[PDB]
Amino acid sequence: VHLTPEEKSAVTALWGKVNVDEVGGEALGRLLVVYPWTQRFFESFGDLSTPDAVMGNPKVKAHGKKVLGAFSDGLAHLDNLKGTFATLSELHCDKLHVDPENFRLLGNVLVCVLAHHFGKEFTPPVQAAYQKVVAGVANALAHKYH
Amino acid sequence: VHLTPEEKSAVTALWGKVNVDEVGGEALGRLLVVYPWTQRFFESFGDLSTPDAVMGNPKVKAHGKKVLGAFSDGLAHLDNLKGTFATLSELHCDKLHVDPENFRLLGNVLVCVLAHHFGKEFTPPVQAAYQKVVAGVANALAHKYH
Amino acid sequence: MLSPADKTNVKAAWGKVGAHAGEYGAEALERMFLSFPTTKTYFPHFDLSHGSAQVKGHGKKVADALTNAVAHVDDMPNALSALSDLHAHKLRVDPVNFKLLSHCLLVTLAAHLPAEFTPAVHASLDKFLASVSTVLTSKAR
Amino acid sequence: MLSPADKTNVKAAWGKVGAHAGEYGAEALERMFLSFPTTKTYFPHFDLSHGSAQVKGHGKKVADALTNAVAHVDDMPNALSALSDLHAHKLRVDPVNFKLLSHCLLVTLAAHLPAEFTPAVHASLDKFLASVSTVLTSKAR
Ligand code: HEM
Ligand code: HEM
Ligand code: HEM
Ligand code: HEM
Repeated sequence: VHLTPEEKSAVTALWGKVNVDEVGGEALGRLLVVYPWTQRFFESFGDLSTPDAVMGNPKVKAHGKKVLGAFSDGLAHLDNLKGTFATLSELHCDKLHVDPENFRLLGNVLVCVLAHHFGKEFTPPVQAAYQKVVAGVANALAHKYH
Repeated sequence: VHLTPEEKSAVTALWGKVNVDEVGGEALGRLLVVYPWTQRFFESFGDLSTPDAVMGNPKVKAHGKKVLGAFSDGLAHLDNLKGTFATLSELHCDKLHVDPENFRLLGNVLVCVLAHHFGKEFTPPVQAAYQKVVAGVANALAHKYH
Repeated sequence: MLSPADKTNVKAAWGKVGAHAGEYGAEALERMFLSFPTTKTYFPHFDLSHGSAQVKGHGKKVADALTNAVAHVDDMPNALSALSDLHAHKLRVDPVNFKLLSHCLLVTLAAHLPAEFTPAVHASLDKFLASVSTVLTSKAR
Repeated sequence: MLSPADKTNVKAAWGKVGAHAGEYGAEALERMFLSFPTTKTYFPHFDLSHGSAQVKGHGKKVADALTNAVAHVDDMPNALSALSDLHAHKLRVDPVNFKLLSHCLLVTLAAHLPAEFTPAVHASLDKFLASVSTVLTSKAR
């Protein structure tokens, strides 16, 4: 993206404090709860009938951890996201058939989760840096669609 | 942009048949009519009260020609829309305060006008190429916003 | 909110589509798949090749529903309740895609109804497809 | 549409905002200006500096309007008619910008209501801001 050095440091500093397992589960769960249409891809996950059903679903939690793991890796290759995410992009398109707009929704949910978790530490400018990051990842993930 | 030589020829060839004067006046007028909030930037033009009043407004027509002229000149630089529109990007930002979302609206209006004009000739594949160009131009124009 | 003039304009334009609605339904989809390749994510089970019978058939289906909405321009919510349900609870299409199809339908109409696709009619049809979109995405959550 | 549940959720979280609405309104604007710079094109007449009184003042107005929407959760179209008219005819804000402020309002709330910002409340708040945005943009054309 367009990350100033000080934006890159701000991202990295905060990311250091994140429990990826936990934030992953929280972001994926909230996605399925706020934009229920996104549940379309997880019919094998079981009970997604209520908020508690979603948030506590062991399958949602595990998938969340998988997704945020892949995301954390992306954070180390902020220079080459498209490269980093190319095989995942191809997979989401050709095998999973996941509309890329889902990637932007997840990005927004993650920002809300980071705000939820960090409170005041998630300053206006720290958010502006993350906004750029989630956009970049979403773009990277959509790059191989055809 | 990410135009294939084939998509390139398609654009280029259709364009050579365009009457910039008429297409520009119609694209701009249709914009003011379909999305009335765009009229906020043209208070000084006069009567925009009715479709008929917009479509007839000479100030509208002449602005349409100037806009399509610049657009037309950009098609000669498809490999660097960013550098071609850098100064215009800053102007739209810094002097005109035009929301870049308008660039997108105009692009779609332009595609509707070309289809209207070329009927049969404006095939799905020719449209796909134009869609890439309008998106590319809007992106370049919004590029220096801060 | 469609004005009396809008409903008029829509009824007029659609009146001319007539026996070609199905063909236009089909061409709009074709234009969509080509221009906005992400929309294909919802049709993995279809043959998306040019002139595919699946696309043709679906084009018809979309057209007929638009026809039914024109006939009930006054009672859209009610006329398309079943379709709103299907899309909301079964298909689960992301709302952004409705804007893409709408634009492709406009383009298609422009290309085929030269005389009728005036600035006023363009505005009304845009508003119309927007209202149809709203109805189809209203029970999404 | 907002369910009874949504309504309870919204009154509850907004309840908690209380006397901080103004400050949170201001903060949401600031976050929006920094993340989505294009939104600044509507405020060329403002000092957009950190702690600008204009932003502070503007933040209070926005918060008061939301507070008013919560107060009339069963009659928002009417409770907000005036503001809808203003946005439609004077301000002429492009619709997409509403989604941007809504998102930033959500971020702000999240950042200040750790205990109340549950998944369920997040979902209700999102739907609420979407409803308010719909009203403010209903007469746009
Ligand atoms: C930050 C964006 C995302 C990243 C980095 C990501 C990453 C991953 C990874 C690493 C996998 C496992 C790949 C494999 O099975 O070989 C996966 C699978 C999957 N992802 Fe994504 N994902 C993201 C967003 C999304 C979103 C937003 C959705 C849908 C709403 C989604 C839907 C799926 C599905 C359905 C699977 C397969 C699940 C299964 O095992 O059945 N992903 N993703
Ligand atoms: C394809 C996209 C566009 C291009 C290439 C373009 C280009 C231009 C050019 C070449 C000028 C001449 C002014 C100068 O050089 O001093 C101009 C002015 C202007 N444009 Fe854009 N424009 C585009 C889209 C838009 C849109 C969509 C709007 C608003 C809806 C807009 C609003 C204006 C205004 C208000 C002016 C100043 C006119 C005046 O001085 O009276 N432009 N534009
Ligand atoms: C103008 C808005 C739309 C209208 C009026 C419309 C109408 C319809 C109709 C009439 C059907 C057939 C229902 C049946 O089989 O009984 C249908 C199915 C379907 N629609 Fe929608 N549609 C619209 C927008 C969309 C969009 C934007 C998408 C995705 C990008 C979409 C995806 C689907 C899919 C995947 C099916 C099922 C196709 C099949 O499996 O045969 N629709 N739609
Ligand atoms: C749902 C969210 C919104 C609410 C509740 C809201 C509410 C208001 C209110 C109460 C006012 C003051 C009216 C008065 O002077 O009495 C106002 C003005 C204004 N709003 Fe909105 N608004 C919203 C969204 C937006 C957005 C998204 C934008 C642009 C990005 C915007 C741009 C403006 C502008 C430019 C003014 C005039 C400010 C001034 O010059 O003092 N509004 N809004």
